[PDB]
Amino acid sequence: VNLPKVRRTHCAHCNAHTVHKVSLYKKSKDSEIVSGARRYRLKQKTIGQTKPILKRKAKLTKKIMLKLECPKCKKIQQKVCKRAKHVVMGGEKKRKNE
Amino acid sequence: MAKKKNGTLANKNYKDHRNGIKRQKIGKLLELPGVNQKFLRNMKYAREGLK
Amino acid sequence: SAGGYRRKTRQLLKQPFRKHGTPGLSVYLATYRIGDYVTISINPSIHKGMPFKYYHGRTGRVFTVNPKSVGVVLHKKVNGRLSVKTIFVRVEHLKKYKGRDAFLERVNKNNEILKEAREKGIKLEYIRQKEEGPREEFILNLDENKPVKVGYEPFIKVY
RNA sequence: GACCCUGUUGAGCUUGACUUUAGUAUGUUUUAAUAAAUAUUCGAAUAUUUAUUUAUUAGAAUAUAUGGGGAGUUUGGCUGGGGCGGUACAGCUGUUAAAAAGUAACACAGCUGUCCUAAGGUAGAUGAAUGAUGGAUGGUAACCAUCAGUUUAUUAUAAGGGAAUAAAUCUGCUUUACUUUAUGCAUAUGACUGUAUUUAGUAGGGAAACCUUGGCCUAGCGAUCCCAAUUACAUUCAUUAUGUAUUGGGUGAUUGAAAAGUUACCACAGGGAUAACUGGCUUGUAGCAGGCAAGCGAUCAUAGCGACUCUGCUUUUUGAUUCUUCGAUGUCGUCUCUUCUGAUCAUCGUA
RNA sequence: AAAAACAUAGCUUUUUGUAUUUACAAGAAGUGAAUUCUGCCCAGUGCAUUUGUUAAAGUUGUGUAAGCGAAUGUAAACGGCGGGAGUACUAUGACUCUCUUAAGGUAGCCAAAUGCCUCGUCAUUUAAUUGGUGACGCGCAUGAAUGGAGCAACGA
RNA sequence: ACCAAUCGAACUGUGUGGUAGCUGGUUCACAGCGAAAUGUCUCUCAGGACAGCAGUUAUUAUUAUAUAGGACAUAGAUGUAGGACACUGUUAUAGUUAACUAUGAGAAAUCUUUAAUUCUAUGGAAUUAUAUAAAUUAAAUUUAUAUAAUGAAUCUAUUGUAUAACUAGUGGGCACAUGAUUGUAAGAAUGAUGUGCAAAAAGGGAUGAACCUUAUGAAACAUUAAAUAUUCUAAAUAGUAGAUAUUAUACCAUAAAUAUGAUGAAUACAUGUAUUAUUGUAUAAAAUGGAAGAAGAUUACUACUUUUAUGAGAUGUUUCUAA
RNA sequence: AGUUACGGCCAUAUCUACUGUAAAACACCGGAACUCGUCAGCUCUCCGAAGUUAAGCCAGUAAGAGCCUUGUGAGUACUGAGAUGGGAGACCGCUCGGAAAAGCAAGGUGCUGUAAUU
Ligand SMILES: [Mg+2]
Ligand SMILES: [Mg+2]
Ligand SMILES: [Mg+2]
Ligand SMILES: [Mg+2]
Ligand SMILES: [Mg+2]
Ligand SMILES: [Mg+2]
Ligand SMILES: [Mg+2]
Ligand SMILES: [Mg+2]
Ligand SMILES: [Mg+2]
Ligand SMILES: [Mg+2]
Ligand SMILES: [Mg+2]
Ligand SMILES: [Mg+2]
Ligand SMILES: [Mg+2]
Ligand SMILES: [Mg+2]
Ligand SMILES: [Mg+2]
Ligand SMILES: [Mg+2]
Ligand SMILES: [Mg+2]
Ligand SMILES: [Mg+2]
Ligand SMILES: [Mg+2]
Ligand SMILES: [Mg+2]
Ligand SMILES: [Mg+2]
Ligand SMILES: [Mg+2]
Ligand SMILES: [Mg+2]
Ligand SMILES: [Mg+2]
Ligand SMILES: [Mg+2]
Ligand SMILES: [Mg+2]
Ligand SMILES: [Mg+2]
Ligand SMILES: [Mg+2]
Ligand SMILES: [Mg+2]
Ligand SMILES: [Mg+2]
Ligand SMILES: [Mg+2]
Ligand SMILES: [Mg+2]
Ligand SMILES: [Mg+2]
Ligand SMILES: [Mg+2]
Ligand SMILES: [Mg+2]
Ligand SMILES: [Mg+2]
Ligand SMILES: [Zn+2]
Repeated sequence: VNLPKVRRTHCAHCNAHTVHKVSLYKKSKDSEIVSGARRYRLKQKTIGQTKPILKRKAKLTKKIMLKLECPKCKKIQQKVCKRAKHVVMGGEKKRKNE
Repeated sequence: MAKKKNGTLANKNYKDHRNGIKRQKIGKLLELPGVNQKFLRNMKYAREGLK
Repeated sequence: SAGGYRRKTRQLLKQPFRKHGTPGLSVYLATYRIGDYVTISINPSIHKGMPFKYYHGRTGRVFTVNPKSVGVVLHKKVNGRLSVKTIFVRVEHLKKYKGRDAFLERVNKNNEILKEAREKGIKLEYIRQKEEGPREEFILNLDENKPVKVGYEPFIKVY
C-alpha cells in the first residue's frame, strides 16, 4: 500500500482547507509515575504473581494510525486506515503500460 | 448429552392466540420519531402567531 | 444462506425477461403527499435505498417527505403482537396504491345527493355497495328453445 | 457395582506443565590500631600487598544466580458410548426448503483474517470478445484496411444478482478514504458491528442541471480493567499526577479464566440420560431354496449340469440401533443327563 | 503369589591429605561364582577444565561479580549402531557405481521366556503330533558389564 | 512389606451443624382457576437468567362511532406440483446439399412458462369558508397548522373493552394422519402443518398410554351413536347366490416372481380355438402341548340390498346441592 | 391530410428481400481566410448554396421469419376438505369444491400529446 505525504483537508480550528503533513505513529515508552504502575509495584511485593498475562494470541497484523498537522494551528489530528501487510509512504507512482 | 433433540417449532402458533393478537395503534401523524427538522420549526412558528 | 442482509434472493431480486435496463421518466415525475397509500416494489437496478427483502409488496402510509427519502409506516408480526415500523426509501421503489378510487368516487357522488336533497323535503337515498342474495326468478321461452336428449355412451379404447 | 461414563469432587507418583521456597555460590556495606611499600585516577582520592601488638565472642543487613530436595494448584466443549480423526465452536453464497414470513442433521458444493494513492471522486470520447474476405517476404498463429458482430468479453476475489450512449477501455483534473445536530433497518427483552437518512459548515469535477460521508451490491466483524498518543480547560506558584472526549495495543474456545501427564495400589457422590453379556425390531453379511433358457453332453436345451439376469424364506455367523437391568441376573470350553425340529447319513416303501 | 525376585562373594567406576577414627581408611553407584571375550560412534543430553550478555549498594562523578555463551577432554555416563543400481545354460554377485552421517550392528546366537505372516522348510521321535530334539536364516522388533557366549556341582 | 485384629501417610480431641449443580423424605377437609417440555446468551449440555404460557387484586365505558385462528366485493405479492427442450448441463440413430430435416430419452443446485393454496391492504370521513409562517415558488404559488358547520354508509357473531401492579411452575417429551432428507433396512436418526397422551371419565376393538363414538355435581325414566344378534352374552339360525382350501381380524400382528383349472360371464373367428373380467389350487420349511378370543360351523365362510331389536358422565323429561 | 422539432408507453413499433412519393420541409452536397480537432477538415468545429432526388427519413408487396390476440387442446394433467373403501407392497378407485400449459388452426403488423409550415 502506497500512501502520500501531503493531504489537503478540512481543519476544524481554522474552519478552512489547509495543506497538512503526514507521519506514521509508533507506541512510545511507558513511565512509572502513572497510577497503573504504582499499584502494580506495591502489589508485587508478595510471594507469587497477582495479575494475569495473556498467553494465547492469534492476530497477525495491526491497524494503521496517521497524523495530520495544520501549519496555522500547529495542532494534530489522528486518522485510521484498514489492515495491511506492507506499508510504504511516499513511493513512486504507477506507470501506465510501459 | 445423550444427543438429544435439537429443537422444534411446534405449538408456537397455539401459544400466540391464547390471549388474541393485539394491534398497536399508530397515533396521530406528524408525531412519530423522524420528522424533518426544517419542517417542524416552521410548524412551531405558525402556531404561535395564530394564538 | 448464512444470516446476512441479502440472503436467499435468487428469484426475488432478478429482473424479468426482456425487461432489463434503467427505469424511465414516468417514475420520477410522480409526487407524494402526507396521508396517501403506497405499496413497495423493489427495482433491482439501483443500490442506494433498497429496503429489506421482507417488505417487498406491503402497503403503508406516507408521513414525511425529505429531499431524498419518503417515510412509510407499516406493521410487523413480532412473536406475540403486531408492532409498528418506519422505513425511508427512494422514489424508484414505490407505486400508488389503487383500490380507494372506487371508494373515493362514491364519497364524492353521495355528497352531491345530500346537497340536492337540502333544497327539497325528501329523505336521502344514498349509494352503498350491492348485496348478493338468493337466486332471482326468470322467464324462459319454449318457442325457439328445444330440449336436447342426453344419455350415456359405450366405452371405446383409445387405440 | 471394583469394569464404563459424568462431576467446573479427591488422593499417591513423575517430569524440559504454571507459580514459588529451605540449602548453597558470588557482589556491596558494616570490620583492631600503627608504620611502610606498590599500583590506578586526577598536593589529593582509590585499590593491592608486607610487618608489629594494643583488638580477634564470629557474625549481621541487602542484591543476582543455582535449586522436583520440597510446597500449592491446573490439565476446555460438541460427539449415533468414550478415545484417535475432524471442528458441524466465529463470518458469506446456492441447494435441502414444501410459490407470504420462519425451519434440523459428523447433510450437499464452496469461500474468509486479504489486495488498492488508485482498482477512490468527477467530466469527456468510444461498436468489446470473435468471424468472413484480402494484402512483398508471411506459414495454424506477427501487422494493415473492409464488412458482420444482443453481450459470448470485462468488472481484484467464493457464489448469486446488476450494467450496451454502458458501472467496461482510454484522456484530463483532484483528495468527500471530511467536521458538527437528530432518526431508522438487520433486531430483538437485549450489548458490539455493518449500513441507509438528516440540520449547519468547508471542498473537488462540470458550460450548467447534477454527483461525492472509500471499493457496483450481499463477507474479511472484538466488552470491563490497564498502557500509549491527540484536543480543550480546572487549583496561592513552577514541574508532575488525577478527571471528561476520540483512536491504537486483544482475548480465532471469536458477548472474551492466566495452566502438562499417569494410576493394574487407588477413593467418594451418582448414572440403565451411556458401552462390555442375554432378550427385542432389521437382514447389508451368513445359510437354504426358486423362475427363464445361450450352451455342454458323439447328433439331443431340460438322464445329469447350466452363463448373463430376476423373485424369496430362516434366525443358525457377523454387523447397524440403544427399548429393559449399574442400592449386581456369576463369563469361554469340558464332564453327566433329558427332550424337541426337518432342510434325512444309514435302515423301510415307490418312481 | 516361595519363584526365574532380593542378597552374596567376584569384577569395575568415582570423591576426600585440616577425619574423637587418618588412604591396606572413610562416603557414593552398576553388574552378579569360575572359563573365554568385552567391537564402532562425543553430532544430541549430561559431567569436568581454562580465558559477546548480565543486578543492587556506594562515590562530586567513573570503574570492577559469579552464572550463561565459546574452546578441549569423557561412552564398564544416558544412549545410538541406513538405502538403491548394474556386473562372471539358467541362477547368484567375490568386484564396481551412488544418496547421506556422529557411526552405519563387528565376535557370537535363534521361529529360543525374544518371529506378526506362522500350525515357517528339512530330518527324527509315534499306528497317527499345532507338542519335544537337531539343522537353515534379508532377524515385524537378537546382540556385548542396560553384559554376550557356556553347564561341572546344587533345586518342594 | 511392618509400626497393638487398622497403613500408597496410624490413633484421640477441636475448627464443624465443613461444601455438595447429586440420591432419599417432607404430616388436616371442601370450593374457584389452571400450564410447559419452545427462542437468545452462558468453561454451557444432569444447572442458571431474560422472553413466552398461568394465577390474584384493582380502576374505567361510544376503544360496540369498537373488535374477530371468519366470509364476500375490489387492488395486489409469489415461481411449488403440472409443462417444455427455446437458454445452461446430457443422450440413440437414419437422411439432404460444416448447415438443415426426422423419430426417440431427460434434470435437487436449468427456464420462453405457470394452477389449487398461503398472505398483505381498502369497504367512512370528505368538502366549503376564514385565518397563521421566519418554510416553498417566477408568482396566492404550493406545502403544512387552526377554528365553524355538515355523518353512519357489507354478511355474521360478541355486553363489555382497555390499562397497570405483584408472583409461581416449566426449558430430558412421545404418538397418530398428510408430505419429505440420510440410510439396504429398523418399534432407526433429524425437520414441516393439525390434533392428542403426558394431566381425560364411560362404551367398543378378547386383552393394549396415543385407534373409533364423545364434555364433564348426586340419582330415576325414554331415544340413539361406535359395534353387534348359533352358545358362552342383552338382542330375527329373519333373504338371493357362490366358495372344497381345517376357508373367517380397519390401525393389527406377512407373503412374491411363476405355472395351470372352473362359469348355463362378454367380444372376435371357425360344438370348439383366441383375448378380457371374477375366482380356486401349487409355489409355502423348525425347535415344550395350540390359537378365527373359544366351543365348533359348509345356511355361524364370502359378495350385495331393505326392515326389527339390543346398546355410552351422549342427547331429551322431573327432584336436589354449589358465586 | 401529411411532414418537422421536443416527447409518453417501449417489437402490433424488430429482421431479411423488392417497389413508390406532387408542394413545402428534411437530407445528401461545395470549402478550410478565422474558433476547434486529428497520421489523415474521415469524424468533430466554423463559413456557404453551383448540383441531386441515387441513398437516409416516410409509405407499400410477400400461402416471409419474429411478436400480439381469439378458439380448440379439455373438464385432460394437477389439486383444497372426507370415510372401520380396495391392495403383500408400489399405489389405485369414490364423494363435495378449484382448475392449466406446450403445440394446432383463424386473424393482426404501432398508438398517441404540445407547437410550427404547406
Ligand atoms: Mg459442566
Ligand atoms: Mg489435588
Ligand atoms: Mg509436586
Ligand atoms: Mg464430552
Ligand atoms: Mg471500479
Ligand atoms: Mg457503497
Ligand atoms: Mg460464546
Ligand atoms: Mg505391574
Ligand atoms: Mg462406588
Ligand atoms: Mg436406555
Ligand atoms: Mg445369561
Ligand atoms: Mg445372501
Ligand atoms: Mg440366578
Ligand atoms: Mg444374585
Ligand atoms: Mg420332508
Ligand atoms: Mg523355598
Ligand atoms: Mg503359599
Ligand atoms: Mg539377582
Ligand atoms: Mg562373571
Ligand atoms: Mg558431548
Ligand atoms: Mg573413545
Ligand atoms: Mg552379523
Ligand atoms: Mg541361548
Ligand atoms: Mg511335527
Ligand atoms: Mg496390623
Ligand atoms: Mg377448567
Ligand atoms: Mg435425576
Ligand atoms: Mg420468567
Ligand atoms: Mg395468483
Ligand atoms: Mg412429568
Ligand atoms: Mg377407555
Ligand atoms: Mg384383536
Ligand atoms: Mg341371548
Ligand atoms: Mg331400545
Ligand atoms: Mg350431559
Ligand atoms: Mg345421560
Ligand atoms: Zn488549522
